[PDB]
Amino acid sequence: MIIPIRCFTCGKVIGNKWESYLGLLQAEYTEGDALDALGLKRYCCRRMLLGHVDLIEKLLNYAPLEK
Amino acid sequence: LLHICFLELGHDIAGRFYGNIQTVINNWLLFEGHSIGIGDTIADPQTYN
Amino acid sequence: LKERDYNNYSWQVLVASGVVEYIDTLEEETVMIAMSPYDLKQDKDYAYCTTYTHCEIHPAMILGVCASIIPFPDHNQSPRNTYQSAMGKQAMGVYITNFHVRMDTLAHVLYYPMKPLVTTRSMEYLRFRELPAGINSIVAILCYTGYNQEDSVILNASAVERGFFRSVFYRSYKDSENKRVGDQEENFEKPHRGTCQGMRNAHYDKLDDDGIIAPGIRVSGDDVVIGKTITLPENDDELDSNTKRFSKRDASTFLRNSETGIVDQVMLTLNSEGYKFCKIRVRSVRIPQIGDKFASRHGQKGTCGIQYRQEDMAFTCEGLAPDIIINPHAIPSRMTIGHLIECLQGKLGSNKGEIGDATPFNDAVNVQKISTFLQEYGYHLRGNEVMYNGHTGRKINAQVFLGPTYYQRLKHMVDDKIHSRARGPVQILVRQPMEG
Amino acid sequence: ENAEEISHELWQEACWIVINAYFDEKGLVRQQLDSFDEFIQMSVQRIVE
Amino acid sequence: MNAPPTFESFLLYEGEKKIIKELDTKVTNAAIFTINKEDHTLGNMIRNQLLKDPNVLFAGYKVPHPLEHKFVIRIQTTADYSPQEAFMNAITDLLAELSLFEERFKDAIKEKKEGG
Amino acid sequence: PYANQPSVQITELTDDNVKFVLEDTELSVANSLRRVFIAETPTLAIDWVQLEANSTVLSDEFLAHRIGLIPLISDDVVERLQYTRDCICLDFCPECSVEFTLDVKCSEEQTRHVTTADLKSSNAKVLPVTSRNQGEEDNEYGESNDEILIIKLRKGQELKLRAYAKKGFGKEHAKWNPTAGVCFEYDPDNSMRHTLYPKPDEWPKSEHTELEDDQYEAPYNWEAKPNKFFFNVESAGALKPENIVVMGVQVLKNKLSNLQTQLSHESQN
Amino acid sequence: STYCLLSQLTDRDLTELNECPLDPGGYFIINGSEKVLIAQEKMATNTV
Amino acid sequence: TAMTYICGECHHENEMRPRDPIRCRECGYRIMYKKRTKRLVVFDAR
Amino acid sequence: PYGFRKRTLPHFIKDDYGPESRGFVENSYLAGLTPSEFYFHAMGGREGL
Amino acid sequence: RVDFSARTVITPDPNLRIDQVGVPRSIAQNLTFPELVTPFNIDRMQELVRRGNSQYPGAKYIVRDNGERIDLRFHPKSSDLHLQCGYKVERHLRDDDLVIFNRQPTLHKMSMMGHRVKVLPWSTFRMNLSCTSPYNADFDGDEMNLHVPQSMETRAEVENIHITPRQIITPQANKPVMGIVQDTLTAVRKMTKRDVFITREQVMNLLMFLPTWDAKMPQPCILKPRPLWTGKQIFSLIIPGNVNM
RNA sequence: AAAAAAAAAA
Ligand SMILES: [Zn+2]
Ligand SMILES: [Zn+2]
Ligand SMILES: [Zn+2]
Repeated sequence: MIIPIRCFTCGKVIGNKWESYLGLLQAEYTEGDALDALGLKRYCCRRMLLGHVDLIEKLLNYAPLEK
Repeated sequence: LLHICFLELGHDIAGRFYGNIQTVINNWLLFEGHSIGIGDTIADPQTYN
Repeated sequence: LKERDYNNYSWQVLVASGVVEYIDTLEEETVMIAMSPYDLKQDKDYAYCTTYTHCEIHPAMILGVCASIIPFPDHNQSPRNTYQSAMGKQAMGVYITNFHVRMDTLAHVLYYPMKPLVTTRSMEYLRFRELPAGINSIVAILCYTGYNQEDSVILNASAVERGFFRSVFYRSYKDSENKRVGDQEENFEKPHRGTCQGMRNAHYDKLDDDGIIAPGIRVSGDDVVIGKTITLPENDDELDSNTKRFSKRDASTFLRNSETGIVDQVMLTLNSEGYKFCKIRVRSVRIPQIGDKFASRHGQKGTCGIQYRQEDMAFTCEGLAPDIIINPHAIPSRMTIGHLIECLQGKLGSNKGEIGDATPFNDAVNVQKISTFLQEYGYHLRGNEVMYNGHTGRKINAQVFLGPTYYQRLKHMVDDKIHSRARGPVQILVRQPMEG
Repeated sequence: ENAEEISHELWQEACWIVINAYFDEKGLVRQQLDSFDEFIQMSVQRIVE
Repeated sequence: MNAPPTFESFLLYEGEKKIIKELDTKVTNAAIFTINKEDHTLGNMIRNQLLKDPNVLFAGYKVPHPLEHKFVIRIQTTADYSPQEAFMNAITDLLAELSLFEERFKDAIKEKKEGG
Repeated sequence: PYANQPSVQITELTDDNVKFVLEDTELSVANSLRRVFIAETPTLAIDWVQLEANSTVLSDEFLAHRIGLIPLISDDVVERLQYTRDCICLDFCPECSVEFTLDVKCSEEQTRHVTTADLKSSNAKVLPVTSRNQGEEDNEYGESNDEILIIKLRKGQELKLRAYAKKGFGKEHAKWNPTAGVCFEYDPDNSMRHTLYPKPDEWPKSEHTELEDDQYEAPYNWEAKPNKFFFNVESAGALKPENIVVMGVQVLKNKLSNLQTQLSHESQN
Repeated sequence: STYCLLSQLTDRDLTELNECPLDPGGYFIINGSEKVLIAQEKMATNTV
Repeated sequence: TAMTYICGECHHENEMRPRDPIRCRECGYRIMYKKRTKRLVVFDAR
Repeated sequence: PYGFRKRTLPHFIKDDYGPESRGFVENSYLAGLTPSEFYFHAMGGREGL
Repeated sequence: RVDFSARTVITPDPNLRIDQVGVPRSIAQNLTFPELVTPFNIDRMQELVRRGNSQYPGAKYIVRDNGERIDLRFHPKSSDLHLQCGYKVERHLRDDDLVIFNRQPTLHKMSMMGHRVKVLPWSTFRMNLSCTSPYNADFDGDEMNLHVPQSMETRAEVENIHITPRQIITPQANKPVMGIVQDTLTAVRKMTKRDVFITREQVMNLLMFLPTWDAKMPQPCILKPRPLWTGKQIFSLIIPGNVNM
């Protein structure tokens, strides 16, 4: 539901490169140019961002149990 | 080979021979390696024609 | 149909326009249906038919829900497609978005659900993009120490320690009081040794004053989790009044023996009978280990033979340690070329940065086209890579095929299937061991 | 009149837009809800009449 | 539930000797050294430093099981040189070689940082 | 029968990556150096997690696993800190563990992105890697969110936690891995035929190659031995890559000296 | 369905009631248990 | 002791002795949840 | 078998005995199947189960 | 139904010999072997009942001559821990224990063997790959059973009849039922090729995985300029005795 | 605690 901290195959830190990936994707970039701008030159780190889903945004829409 | 090594040597020697094959072969396979791929499924274009 | 996304040109307008008709299976004997308009544009000298009445919108909709999830199902075997449809319902993932408030007896939630990089256009409408089940993982196809034989797989320990297929199993228990006017009375409170008869040997200190545990308390073994004490029947014997040392009996609900975890959610309400009704959800951590059942999207089921750390297994020239290794000998017998096409398209889409299309019966996707596009990205055109030994560092003599695929974990864990018994209960009739 | 004829890649895009509109309107569980509405509205009135 | 602890791959237990020496009886001047709680790294170093010695005729490591962190080395030499002395000279030469590696790497980092 | 005399040639050096060539050394040296850089190189990572408020949409163990993988700057700290088993302490001495705290309560209508910057440290030097990112005031990249996102919170959710970070290496757990992929390569022209190309024309050339355009494989040399190796060590942000090399060599000193000490102890029998 | 309380509700209205917007429904709730009715094959009646 | 729960839709701290019926005192809602405990339990970050 | 009236599928012609409507597959699994011969492979693969 | 039995999912283990089975630690702690008390091993059974069920290896019960059972779980009295000659101690399953290994459905005689227990940490059954042909196992979620003999004359019957190497040849078609399969057979095919020229270091690596070797290395096929062996020369060391074929 | 039904794995 959230981005992982590290690349599984690789160990590269990917937790800081998801909201920047979204911000690059929304303006005018494609996915490949956004991955190239983030420094993820290996496709092992690129597959962590190409197929990532953010299900915690749907989880945060629900009302919390404690006010 | 397995049948005649059972019949000529005995049960225990053949059973040890079974285990003596596989460890050496699997350790040699680390040096050699074996792999199938999508390139093995594609033949010559002349053969395809 | 490009402005029904704007306002109003719905599908019923398209049906009412006279271009789409509901043809049933009885009317199929009297109509003529084609694959494509390319069949319509054929010249009459070599035309297969000249009187066409209908045309298929897309043939790939002849599949169902769990059979359309296979990337390139036309390159695979039909019994293996049936196997993938059978174990497609046994995949692990986020089953629903409001699972935090739902109360299911058995549930599983993956940490990081992954949408498939190699996907069709059919899972856009099954909401598998929004609710996925499975993980894209780097796999190679080679033989490493013989532990992957007979459909077996070997995971990477460093990836699993980073969070590869680690999941949470939710288990729900429930209990209820009964205050019927003719019945024994039971109440929810913390049991006491001097007041309850036949108390089982458990740790009763974890319960609260109402006999119901608080969430966040770690439970393990045979810890008591719901405290219910039932009033004993009025067997007031006048021959000996000192024999009634207990007025209540323990009717508590206990944790399952071979499960440990943390109490996630605690629920009290009123049932249809108006009595108190408790429902508790306890979460447990399911780390992948040896023997856990994994499967592909092409019917390549198997179990984890062994785990290997990153320093003790194969690595490429780019230092890429794959997440998972499989047996090549499982490939030709199962007849899964679509798995190889999925791997090649996954490597191409991960190097390029695009979501791959795996729609069946599509002439725009070819093996040679994917090979030609993959050749431009500095890799081998058949997707082969040169790796090294993990223990020694020597180059592998045979080049190996590597790339990302989509693998799905299965619910047949070894923790839910291990059983051992020395001596235990016997039946009241035949004095034989139990069942289950 | 030939401008209304759909080309090949336009045919694949148009047919997937048709599939998108069909799944946007009808959905996946349309027959269950439709049979439930048939049972609730017309069938119960037919039983009591 | 049967998961072994993750610190057992490098930590000896109570009363567990690290190096166990067994005298081979098939040939002469041969020994087997068993080292626990390690992996292919140290055995590969010991072996590929021993193989440069012409005085040795047999030097070989083997891990019997990936789940058991333990490996054995069989060493047989000629009849003028102990296998234990051969292994001692091997680890001494390894220490000298990677000390040279450490100082050449330190000099390389110093010249690369000062050169800009 | 004596030791080798190897040589160094560093080609590229930056903050998180180093590229170098080793000359005149064995293949086991390079393979075990890669092994000790990945596995047995120690660093500091969060190990002991205590939660006092977890009213978010995530579980306790998922948040603990997410904060355990966060790299920490431990270049000058890991060589002095001892292990927990090697201390006479019991209640987490400052020479044994590093204390971190976090307490974020969201009271705004927008989403609060709790990142590593909210993880305060008792030690003045043991910090996350985002201290290198907060000093970039020339941010023409367009986005200032260069920090590792720990969790997102809505209004009414709070998170309070106390953590102790200990010393460990990647063989024990992958959260103590200091590198982010070590590239190792020998003989890029296949002069030794250690690997067998059925079609050498279909394979792209390596970056360390020495052949021209129309030549695809070097001529076979049976007398050739592995003595030239290319290494590209990329850091994950926890440690500097030359410091990763230095502590890997020091771990190799400790292991070989321990083997020598054990041999000298068992020799008197 | 048409007569249920979740008829033609938005995603925000379903989320405020702690319901999944992606949930298609199609099931009954009997004593808190989700029950699904399987369609049964049969012969076509009034057919020769 | 007379301890507390959270109402399903009020999200309100309702306190009672554990013999009262399960009912919110502000809106009358049969659904209540138990508060997370104050006991601190150690979690490993592996 | 002719499941329909002298047709295996409605996409063919009545009284057709050619290998496209018969069930012969002229393409490999690497090249991909047409939907009719994929359905015929489903016919073949159901019988083994 | 039987009492002393277990069942779990099987996983491959190539380095194990065929007459061995890998047993999980919790199964070996739960299942007990009822060993008699002898003067030959009085001290070992004494230290086993002193360790008890809390530590592995240990014991769970002492059954004495008159049928009285003494437990270890509920803090046993030290006066009850007396081991006279001829008593019964239900010890834990240690190494080299003969057990029955059976996969269901059992279609023939060869689908249940006798095996020697080797204790491995993980919670699956571990055995040799050549067991896959008589058991018809596929390692795709196969649940499979193990049984422990509770009398040592039955253990002698397991050793003399039910063991795997005594059941190599089927009487059904006078053929072996286990064989070299999968990538082991593929590398046997790829290793006996004439062009496979293998160095001193690689055959040196392959040497220690032959425990029946007589520590007499062969003279190489190639002596100058580089000492090289071949695949048939090193498969020759694997084959014992006088074999002509 | 029994029995019945359903869902599955081999
Ligand atoms: Zn990576
Ligand atoms: Zn300390
Ligand atoms: Zn309320």
